Amino acid sequence: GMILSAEQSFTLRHPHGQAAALAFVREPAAALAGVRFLRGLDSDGEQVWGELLVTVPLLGEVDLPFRSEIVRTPQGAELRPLTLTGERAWVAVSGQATAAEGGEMAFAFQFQAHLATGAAFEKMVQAAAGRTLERVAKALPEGLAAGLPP
Amino acid sequence: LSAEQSFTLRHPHGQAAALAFVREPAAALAGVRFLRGLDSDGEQVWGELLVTVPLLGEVDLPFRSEIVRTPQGAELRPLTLTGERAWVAVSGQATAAEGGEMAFAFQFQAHLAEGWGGAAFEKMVQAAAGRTLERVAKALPEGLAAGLPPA
Ligand SMILES: [Ca+2]
Ligand SMILES: [Ca+2]
Ligand SMILES: [Ca+2]
Repeated sequence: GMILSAEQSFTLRHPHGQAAALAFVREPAAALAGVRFLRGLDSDGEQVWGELLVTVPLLGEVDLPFRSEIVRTPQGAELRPLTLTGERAWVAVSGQATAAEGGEMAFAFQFQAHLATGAAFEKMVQAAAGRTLERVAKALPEGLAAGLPP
Repeated sequence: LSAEQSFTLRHPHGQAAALAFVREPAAALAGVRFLRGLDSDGEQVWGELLVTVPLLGEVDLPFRSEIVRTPQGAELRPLTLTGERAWVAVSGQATAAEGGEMAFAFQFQAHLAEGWGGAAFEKMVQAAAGRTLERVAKALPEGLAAGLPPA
């Protein structure tokens, strides 16, 4: 299950404190936008959406959309993925974030690729999809850190 | 990676109407299928064709064409899109003659962007794209006819 899913967890301190940390984690479209491998980030305050790019031979860059519900929690926020239609591949982006007193933030993100429904062809697509999920996951800390004041 | 279609249809309202019909994409292409997201600003027409492959499902290939008004009708002349992803060049020529007799010709070209994995991928993508081009080309007469009003 590690090919079509990725996981990333890390911490960052918000230098302006808990209130600033809470606000930061509660506006995901803006925070996620710093991750370059996420494209077309947008939000209406209730949900956030965008796309990941999977590069394959001949077709080139293939966009897989995602859309998640923004849930405000007592300690921060969560992203809960919405199920998209099955006619093309898509991604489920899940996340949990907390802000402690002093402004230290804890992040956990999970990505699941949902492919549409020979063996050689499937392995190539799955490999390309997996590389994309991992590239986004590994880039999350840098991306969120870019949205913090120095 | 190419598909062609040519055919004739009579516009029930005569020549002037046939000229007007072929010169306005919103009229001529109103009932055309397999061109998703079709839109136009009067200068260009654009949309996408869907190539279905396993696991990725429906992959959209965009096209954009310039509308050119001619003495007997109009043409679509394709614009070059980037190589970052597969795309389609949609060309077409239409003429309206005495009595409302219309002639159409359309041409489509799909522009695509090692090992067992790579050989399997190429085979499946070329075949799928070929099917997409033929499906849209073969349905064009039906689609154009669907845009025509009764006498
Ligand atoms: Ca993984
Ligand atoms: Ca990991
Ligand atoms: Ca697309």
